[PDB]
Amino acid sequence: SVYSEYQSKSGVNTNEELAALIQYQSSYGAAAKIVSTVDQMLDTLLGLKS
Amino acid sequence: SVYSEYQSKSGVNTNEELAALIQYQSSYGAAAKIVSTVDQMLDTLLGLKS
Amino acid sequence: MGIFGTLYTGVTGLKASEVQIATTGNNISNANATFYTRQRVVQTTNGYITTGGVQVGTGTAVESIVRLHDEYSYYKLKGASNQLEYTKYMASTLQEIAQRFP
Amino acid sequence: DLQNTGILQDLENYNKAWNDFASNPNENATKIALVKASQTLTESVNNTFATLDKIQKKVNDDIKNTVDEINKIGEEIATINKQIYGQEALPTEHANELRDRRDELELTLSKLVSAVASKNEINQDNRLDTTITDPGHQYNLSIEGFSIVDGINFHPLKLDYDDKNKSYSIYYETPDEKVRDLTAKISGGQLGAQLDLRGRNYSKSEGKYEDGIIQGYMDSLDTFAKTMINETNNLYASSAKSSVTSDYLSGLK
Amino acid sequence: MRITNKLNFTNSVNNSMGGQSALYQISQQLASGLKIQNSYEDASTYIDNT
Amino acid sequence: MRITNKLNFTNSVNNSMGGQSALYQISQQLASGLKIQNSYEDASTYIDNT
Amino acid sequence: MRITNKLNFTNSVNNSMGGQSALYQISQQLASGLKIQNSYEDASTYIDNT
Amino acid sequence: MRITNKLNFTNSVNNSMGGQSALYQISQQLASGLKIQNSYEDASTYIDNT
Amino acid sequence: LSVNVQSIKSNVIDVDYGEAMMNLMQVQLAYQASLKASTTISQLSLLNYM
Repeated sequence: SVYSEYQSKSGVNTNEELAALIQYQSSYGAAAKIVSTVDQMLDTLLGLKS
Repeated sequence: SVYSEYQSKSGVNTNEELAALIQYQSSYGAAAKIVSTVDQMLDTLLGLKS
Repeated sequence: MGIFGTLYTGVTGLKASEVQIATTGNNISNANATFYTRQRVVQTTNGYITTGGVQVGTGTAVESIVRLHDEYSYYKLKGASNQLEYTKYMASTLQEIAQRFP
Repeated sequence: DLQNTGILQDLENYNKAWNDFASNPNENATKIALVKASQTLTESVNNTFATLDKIQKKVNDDIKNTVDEINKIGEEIATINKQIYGQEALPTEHANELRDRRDELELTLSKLVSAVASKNEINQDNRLDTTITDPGHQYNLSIEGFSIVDGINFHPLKLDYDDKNKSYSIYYETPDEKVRDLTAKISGGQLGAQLDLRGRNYSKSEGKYEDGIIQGYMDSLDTFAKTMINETNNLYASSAKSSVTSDYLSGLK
Repeated sequence: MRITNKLNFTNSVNNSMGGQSALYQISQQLASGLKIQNSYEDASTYIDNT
Repeated sequence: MRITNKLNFTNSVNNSMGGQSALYQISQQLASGLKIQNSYEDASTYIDNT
Repeated sequence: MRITNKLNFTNSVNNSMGGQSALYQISQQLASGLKIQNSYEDASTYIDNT
Repeated sequence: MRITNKLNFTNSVNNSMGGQSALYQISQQLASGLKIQNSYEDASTYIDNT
Repeated sequence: LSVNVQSIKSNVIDVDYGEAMMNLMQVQLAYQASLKASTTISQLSLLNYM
């Protein structure tokens, strides 16, 4: 029983690991796109005065 | 009779739901391609502006 | 809708798909919610254009989620659930009695 | 309906005892069990009536439930038209869609029954702004032999079940040096269904909504009950008693 | 598909169990060779017997 | 055709729903082993057999 | 919904964890071969059992 | 849930061993044909009947 | 008399393994579907980021 209750919430569970694994990957991607989108402004910014 | 009365008109069942999602997938995907197309129009606009 | 106008509108349609998807996934989760009903969503549209004849309005927008059925059908069967308790408990009771002096 | 669905076997149960009680005319145990079983059989008749009676009741209730559900639909639909309009004319693009969902509501009237409205020629361009947006030419509606229905509103139709005897009753009123009631030749897919089945005219004299398809079935049900009521009365009347003293019956000079 | 239906095929196995036992009593009747074995099973057979 | 397109998916469901009901309807015979199990199916055969 | 989409990647697991509990919850009933094993699965039965 | 994963299958095996041995034991009591087989099982029976 | 209560006692607690096994299938099949449905959504979440 005292086993079971640590087991109830303690270490590793596939869908938990899988879900966050996907999420950050998506998060890592959303950031990459927008940051490159920032980069495109550097160009626009420079162009403003270029 | 009453025993029956929780799984054909109103209270929870599978086959109805599993199919319904598919249309949203298609509609979702169609919308996804649609907006990405708009990006091209934004591009054309910027180009003419230049 | 404008240029930006068309831009969100298509987005909102995709967002509505998400909402439709969200509802369905819950219903999928509700598959064993043995006390759950049908809640489903609606849609609407926004903006204006002009040539005579009618009223005008355009775009995409979401509208609330609702449920309704034969409410009393539940009442109908609830009355039955009452007396099933009445009989089943009695039936078990008599079998107990019968066992006393078989 | 299946073998042993109570009533069928109950008569046999009723007669199974007569075989033994005929075999043993002094065994009160048969009488005791038989009397109860038959009493249960009578309950089933009591229950079956209450089952059907109650179904017919809710069916009757469905008219009030129905009436209510659709009257709001009645005003809701007419209200929708209001929105179409104005003290001036408008642009063609969207009320087109406004109609359609409001149109399937007219289909709901078909669902229930049916109703129709006129469509014809108008113009919707200003050049001086002295203009209107308007229902009638494109919507004024008729129903079930009556034909006055408003472009924009619901109108004073009602049902109420008295206060003493307290049973249903329906009414209408009108302005044009004429005031008569609601009940047209009403029918419909649902609307006729409810009317047809429940009992459609009302014989206050009978205290009865006379005809009914369900109601007639109950009348036939009782047509069964009374007949067999007499016959076992006949046969049990054949039994011997030290006194006979009648039921107490009206007008019986 | 959510008020009348999906439950009943859940019943059928339950009902199958109802027959499953019912068969067993019948087997007991055949194994015993006796009409009935408890009070509520036939009053006549009881009255006749008793 | 076109607005059939979104309703067409629904018919596929409607077609799917029919088989779901159809297979269930067969199940009545599977549980019962009888031609039919309820009155509305054929009044006469019940009637006559009674 | 906007942030809910963050919660939803959890809700996927959250809904999953419900079934995760159930399957095992059955398993101990399978392993126990009993309707119930806890006092609070059905006390009325449990008190009756005792 | 989580380290429940890590042992629940292990626990099932643990559960299986106990049941396996118990059944395997009763197989022994059958093979011997005695209600018990050793002192530590029901001493009074073992000693008194000895 | 003891035999009567012995069975009765069991029946109060008795679990039908076949019935429960099917009920496991009911949830077990469903849980599979919801799992994929969750996956489908997860993929749907990622792909649109084009």
